[PDB]
Amino acid sequence: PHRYRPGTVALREIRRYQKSTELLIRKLPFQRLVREIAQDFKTDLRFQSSAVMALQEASEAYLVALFEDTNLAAIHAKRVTIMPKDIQLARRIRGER
Amino acid sequence: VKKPHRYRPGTVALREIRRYQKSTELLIRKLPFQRLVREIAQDFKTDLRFQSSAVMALQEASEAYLVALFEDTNLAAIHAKRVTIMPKDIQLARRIRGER
Amino acid sequence: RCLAFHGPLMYEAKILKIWDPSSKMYTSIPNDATKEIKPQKLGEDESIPEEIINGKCFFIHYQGWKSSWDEWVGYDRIRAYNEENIAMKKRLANEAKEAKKSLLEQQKKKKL
Amino acid sequence: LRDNIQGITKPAIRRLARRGGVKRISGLIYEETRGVLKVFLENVIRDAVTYTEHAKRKTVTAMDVVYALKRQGRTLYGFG
Amino acid sequence: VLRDNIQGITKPAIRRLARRGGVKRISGLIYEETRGVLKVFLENVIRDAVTYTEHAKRKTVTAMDVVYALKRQGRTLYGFGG
Amino acid sequence: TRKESYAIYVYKVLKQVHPDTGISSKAMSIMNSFVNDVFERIAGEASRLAHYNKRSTITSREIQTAVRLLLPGELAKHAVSEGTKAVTKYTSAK
Amino acid sequence: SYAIYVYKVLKQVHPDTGISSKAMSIMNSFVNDVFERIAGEASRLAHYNKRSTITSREIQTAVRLLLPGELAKHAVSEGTKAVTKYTSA
Amino acid sequence: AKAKTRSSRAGLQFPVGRVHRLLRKGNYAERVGAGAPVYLAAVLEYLTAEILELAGNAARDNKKTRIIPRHLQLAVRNDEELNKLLGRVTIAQGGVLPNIQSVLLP
Amino acid sequence: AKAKTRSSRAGLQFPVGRVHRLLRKGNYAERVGAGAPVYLAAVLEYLTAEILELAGNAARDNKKTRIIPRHLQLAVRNDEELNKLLGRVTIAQGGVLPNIQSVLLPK
Amino acid sequence: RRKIITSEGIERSFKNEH
DNA sequence: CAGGATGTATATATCTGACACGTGCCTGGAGACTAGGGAGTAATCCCCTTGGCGGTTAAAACGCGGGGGACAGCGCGTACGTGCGTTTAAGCGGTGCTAGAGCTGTCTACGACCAATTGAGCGGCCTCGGCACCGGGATTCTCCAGGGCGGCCAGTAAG
DNA sequence: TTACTGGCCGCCCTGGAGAATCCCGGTGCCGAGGCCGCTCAATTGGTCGTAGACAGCTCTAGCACCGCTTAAACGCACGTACGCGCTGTCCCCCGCGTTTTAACCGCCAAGGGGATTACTCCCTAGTCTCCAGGCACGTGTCAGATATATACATCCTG
Repeated sequence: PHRYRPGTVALREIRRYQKSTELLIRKLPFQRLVREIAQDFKTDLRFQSSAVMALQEASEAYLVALFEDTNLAAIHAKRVTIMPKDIQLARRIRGER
Repeated sequence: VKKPHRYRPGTVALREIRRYQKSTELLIRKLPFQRLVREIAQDFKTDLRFQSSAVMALQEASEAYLVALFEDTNLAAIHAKRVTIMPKDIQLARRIRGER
Repeated sequence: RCLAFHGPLMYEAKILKIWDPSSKMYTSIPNDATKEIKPQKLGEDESIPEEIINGKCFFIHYQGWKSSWDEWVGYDRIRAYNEENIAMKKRLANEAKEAKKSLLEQQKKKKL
Repeated sequence: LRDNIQGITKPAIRRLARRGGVKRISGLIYEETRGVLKVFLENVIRDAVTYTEHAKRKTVTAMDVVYALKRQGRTLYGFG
Repeated sequence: VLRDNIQGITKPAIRRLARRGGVKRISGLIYEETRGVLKVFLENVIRDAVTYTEHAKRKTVTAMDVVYALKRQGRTLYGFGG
Repeated sequence: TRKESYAIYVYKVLKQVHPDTGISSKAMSIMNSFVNDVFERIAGEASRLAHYNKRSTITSREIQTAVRLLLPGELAKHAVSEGTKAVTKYTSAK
Repeated sequence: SYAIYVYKVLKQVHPDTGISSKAMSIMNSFVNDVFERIAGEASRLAHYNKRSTITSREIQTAVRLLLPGELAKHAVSEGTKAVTKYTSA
Repeated sequence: AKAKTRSSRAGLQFPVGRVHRLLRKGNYAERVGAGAPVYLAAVLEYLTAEILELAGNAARDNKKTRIIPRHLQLAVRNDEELNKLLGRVTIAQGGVLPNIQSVLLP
Repeated sequence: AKAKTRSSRAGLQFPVGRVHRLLRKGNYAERVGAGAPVYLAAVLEYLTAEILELAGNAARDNKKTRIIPRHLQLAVRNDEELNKLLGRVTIAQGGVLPNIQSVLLPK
Repeated sequence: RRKIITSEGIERSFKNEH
């Protein structure tokens, strides 16, 4: 059969995403994630369907920045695959710990 | 033969790491610093006069910026599993912060 | 200055004092303003090897070695400082360089 | 709603990091990212609720989340 | 006129910091590199510092000014002036 | 030629919580500049709160919402529990 | 709602290009943020100098702190034109 | 005497008046000088007269006449002199500038 | 009538009056309620009554009576939540909190 | 060890001195 | 190198839901006129930076060995990505319901404002104890030369 | 024939020999702080004007649910690229004397500019009155979304 070598589809998956702006996190599983967090801060909240978006477009970006920083940390450590060591370092160095 | 009793490479620095973190004085030498600040400001506006404290206030911040840099470039140098920090880390630890 | 033949090869040294052993009382430049030389009686605690003491004797300070570590020499060990006397040290030093390497061949034979 | 953080899938994270620029993502990330995202929302919401709880409202509206995000330094644009 | 002062930050003064930072072995290139960073950090603080000084029309850069230029960039300072 | 400060106050509190300890100048001018920092964040926060909700004035509640945002963690639940205990005592004593 | 104002600019700089109803939102949310940063910095700048009133000179100095580099040059070059033109009439 | 708007008198397009009223009510200072808002109106113009410029070119080079929020995210992240002004801010629906580190590429 | 200082009635140590003016002068809002200062002095007086008791208990451990910035820098960085409040602040003459990465230690 | 705070007590004790 | 297979990019055509323009409207802004309070303008003075002088010693520069980490190479084995097949639930489009957002009107409690009053917190003086400093022992820390200890063959005891 | 203990090489922890650092006992030094005028800002007693607290009401927008298509998730298989652990090599930085140097200290000064007042002035806040530009809503062509169907583009795989 025909198969792409490992990695060749990865790059094709990047240029197919870094060129697009559509939301990546699935919406209805996010809505139920925000509600779960709001409970232990206050009960019976009601979110405007806009204010669930404004959270998603924020928490998507936060992560994409974090992943760029971890990719830098891994290219630094001389391996290609990001790992939790890289996540924790890219957060510690930011001081956002 | 003939041994001067030299400490092991590595245990003078740790020693003097334990000596500086405990201490609190200023490290960058005062006067050769002042002649730097006067030289930088001489560029932006000629013929300035610096109040005494205003030079001290800088050095107090300029130190605690670098120390914040090294304590964060070290984490990058530990990361590649090596000990010796290197300019390919201060180039990192400044881009992670986004300050660039 | 002076140079002290220590076993195989000598090293760089400095004349700490100048002493006439027949006088049995040494003259040294004290430590610090310039400290003028003083003629002092030979220390009883101070021990002299004969080679230094037959002819004019002198305690030395080695360069690179600490004063507390610094010790005595004979006079046959001492040839007046000369670039030719520095060369022979280097030839021995080069001869001492592969000396560690020549021994390592047995370690090379030990490992293999 | 016992476990919804398990709802942010493995392909969800994989899709995000693919936008980020990575190539190979090690297995332990897919769990560890959830730990980061969670502790991000617990800070953004806990602020958004407080603005709401102050105005006596019972709805966390977008004009709140934009404010809560602003103090975080992560200013947001497009909503108010 | 002043020239060539950045090399006044003595090479040990770079390690003496780095010790307090917590690094053990320092490569050869760091020294020449760090000056490059510290010089960037001053041209930021000093400038913002000068601008206030120009603003109130006062010639001398007041110690209180530097505390402000820092406060704007994000590195607040405590104890100097207030 | 007067530059008013909190040097009297911080020192008074210090005797309440350490009847022996005394504070040195260069350490005071920190506290004298820490308060002037917090009091510029809290107030500066309950200045945007009132503005956002379009209320013109700044009242105590607007400070609770200002505290519970800045002071992180256990301080938030102790400050506001220390604030109300004051303001309640004040009004009842007026 | 700075949107009518933004459109007037865009239709000037680009007589053909249009703007989506979300960009206006970006700009209406953007101009307000820059205005707040500048006018906020301007207020703090007058307070440090014991001055009571925000004036023409306060905003100019407030700009050179925020806008980086080349923008500081042309903005204050633009601002001075407006005041001189306004003060002309 | 017919009323002439301050914005039109100054030749600008942004509302001098609306900026002026905003400066008063925001409680920035007790008094606002006459020349303060006109100066701030111009500074606001030039910041929109440049972001809308760079984004305007993005439309052409991308062949979509209407500017969509991505065309903003390409106008600012390309230009360094602007990026530092917009360092912390996120733009919704903006995506990211496309790049991949050299080590990744085969 | 006899004058009772407003800082007394609140029981606070910080001055409520001096704050009540600062809120007006700083132009934080067009009007300031009478509840704000009393509430704002307490929070301040609480925090300043926190860093100190911590700093004090750091002083006694270094066998010095007086508080000096080195004690303050130790009182703030050790605590996890005060440090988070003053995350960006840099204390003059402060020194650093002693920390050596475990990888560097000899063996 | 010569310079130590030893971190006696961290969790808040709300003004027992009052 | 040669060549199929693949994916994205590219063209043509078909709808739409959506942004650009029209039109009415009313609310904020422009005209006009002060008023006093903030801001500029002039001596002045003094205290406080910049500047020079010389001793002096703490420290920076410099030199050399070698000890250990930087880095390159390599073997590898497993935790990855890739693809298929199945199976979830996400998204879309409605139906129906109602908390509750937003807005009105009423008017009372609250805060701005002011004159007179007074004591809190200010600057200035002065002092003596907390503490920096130095000295020399006592004590700890580190480095290293000499030193008991399993892993092997050799000759062991022998089925 | 098989079988396997002993001997010699294998090779540590441990004392010492220094250096570094702590202890403590004086020994001045200066600023923490206590005290003293006093003044000017906080306090008190009163009025006035309205911001918002409060109550009621009109509709939006959100929640709940649900049935259908189908795209995304999930699990399994597999094959191989890479993280990593090991070895080896060598260069380069730490350690520690020497040798040079310029920071520092203390000391004097000079004049420069930041900090008061006096004065005087002129500019913006406040207010009243009139109207047209910005806003909201309506609509109506229309550039972009969408479906479908070429034209190369890279990717392997020999």
